[PDB]
Amino acid sequence: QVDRYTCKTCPYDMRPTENRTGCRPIPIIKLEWGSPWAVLPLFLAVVGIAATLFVVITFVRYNDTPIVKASGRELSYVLLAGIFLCYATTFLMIAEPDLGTCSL
Amino acid sequence: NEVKSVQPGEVCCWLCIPCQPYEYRLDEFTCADCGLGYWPNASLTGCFELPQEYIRWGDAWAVGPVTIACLGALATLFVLGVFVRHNATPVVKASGRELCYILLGGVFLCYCMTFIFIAKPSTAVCTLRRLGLGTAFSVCYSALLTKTNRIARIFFISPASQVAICLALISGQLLIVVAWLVVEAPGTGKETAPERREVVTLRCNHRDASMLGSLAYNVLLIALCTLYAFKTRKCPENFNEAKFIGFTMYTTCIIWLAFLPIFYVTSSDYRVQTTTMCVSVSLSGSVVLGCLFAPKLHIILFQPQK
Amino acid sequence: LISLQLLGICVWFVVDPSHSVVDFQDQRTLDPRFARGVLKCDISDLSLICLLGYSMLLMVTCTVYAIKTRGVPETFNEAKPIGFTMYTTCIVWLAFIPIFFGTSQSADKLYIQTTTLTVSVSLSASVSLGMLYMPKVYIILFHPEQN
Ligand SMILES: O=C(Nc1cc(Cl)cc(Cl)c1)[C@H]1CCCC[C@H]1C(=O)O
Repeated sequence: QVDRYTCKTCPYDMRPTENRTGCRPIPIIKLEWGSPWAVLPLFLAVVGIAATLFVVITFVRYNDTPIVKASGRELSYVLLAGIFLCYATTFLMIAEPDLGTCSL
Repeated sequence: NEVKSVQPGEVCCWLCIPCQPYEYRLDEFTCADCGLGYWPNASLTGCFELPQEYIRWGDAWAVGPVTIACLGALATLFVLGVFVRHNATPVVKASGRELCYILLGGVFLCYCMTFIFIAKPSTAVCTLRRLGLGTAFSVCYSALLTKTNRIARIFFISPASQVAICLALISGQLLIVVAWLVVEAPGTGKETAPERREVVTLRCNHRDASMLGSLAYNVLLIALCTLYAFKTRKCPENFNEAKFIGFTMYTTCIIWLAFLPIFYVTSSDYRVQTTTMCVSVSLSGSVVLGCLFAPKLHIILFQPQK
Repeated sequence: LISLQLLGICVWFVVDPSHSVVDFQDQRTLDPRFARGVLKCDISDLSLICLLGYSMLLMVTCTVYAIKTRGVPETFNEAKPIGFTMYTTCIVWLAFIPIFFGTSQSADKLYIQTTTLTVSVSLSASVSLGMLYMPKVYIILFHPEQN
């Protein structure tokens, strides 16, 4: 501390500096989108969303050929929308924790 | 537990300060300390050795791997016994004997590798680990590569020539592990860190993540065996034993692709790394067995007329 | 079959207040001056384990019924792709367990958990989407095999 006569810890969340500056703010790390550590989930999620939308629009425009019949139709659309949501979970995780994001 | 802090000063009046809890008392006026991995004497009269820690035979982190290893070893013993004393059928006799018994031998060696792994690591058990964790996979994937090479050729071939192919593929891994043992001497396993003198382990002294190099050859084996298992998917052999080989190769590749990074990341912690080693070896053996010999075993037990 | 899950999450939404906090900064000893707090979105791991165990049991039932569907003929049978998906998902959701729980002793860059989750999830999805629908689009878009 700046205490000349009896030195003491700076509190939690507030870094020291044994110089004239006094204690200082601790750096706070977030999973910001600019991080190289988030580009892998970003890329995987975006390619998964693209694939899911492609399969959705393929069934939607081929909704009558016997192989989409064999796929069970709308139960398969429920499955594939579930995959879409499971992908969007990744987009939701990398965002700032905030309050609503942690709930979702 | 305390030393007289010095101040010659005006008069010989001392202060008292307790030593660093890992620093003992060899002089009344100054503490003393010894190397990392060590500890102070109770009366602080010298250096003392903290007792070595390792994954023990009966601890909670080895019970699971040892159980899966023993169950798989017994299953492999049963499989080989059936394939030996009930081999008269063409499903085994015309697609087996010692060739494709190499598969069962490799599976048995893989299963016993978990037994080998959870033991006293300071001694030559390091050498056994370094040789075997490679050779056990080498046997299985080399014999699988021999099978898929033959099927691709029919898609020289002879029983002794198939044995020679397997032996040469094995000798490659044997030579690479011999070269590694030349690079790094085995044994002398112990170490700790600046952090503590209160936590010590007998982790093997071979450099961390080096054994992946020994596994590189195995990876190459997979990288070939999958490819040929692809190219030979159209040919129905005895009970169409091709689709099964492709299934086995895909499952083994799936296991490997996650197992390698898992080891590399978990190398920070010895417990999880060793448990992962045992679980991955057991899983590879189990998937090889239940993807290749499971259909043949079903045919020769539940359809004996074939 | 989703009801028990829904109940589940609501139960967590009354058992766990779902509050975010700046992590108390023992991720590194603050004495070495360059110490960090990773602002962890504090969701208890027990809820994650419970939800994933529910999905594991659900997929075990899926595998059981896929095995029982062995005798289904022609295009209505997809037991083998389903089994492949289940094997891949089990391997994924096991390779997840040691990094997220075991490696988490490594205090440095604890947010490797986040990726270890997200990547794993989007891989499992990339399997269920792939091995179940790519061998179903490849025809409709390439092969006019059927009327
Ligand atoms: O796994 C995590 N979050 C989480 C995500 C989902 Cl989708 C579900 C649940 Cl139960 C938890 C990590 C990464 C985010 C903050 C810190 C850590 C945590 O354990 O909360």
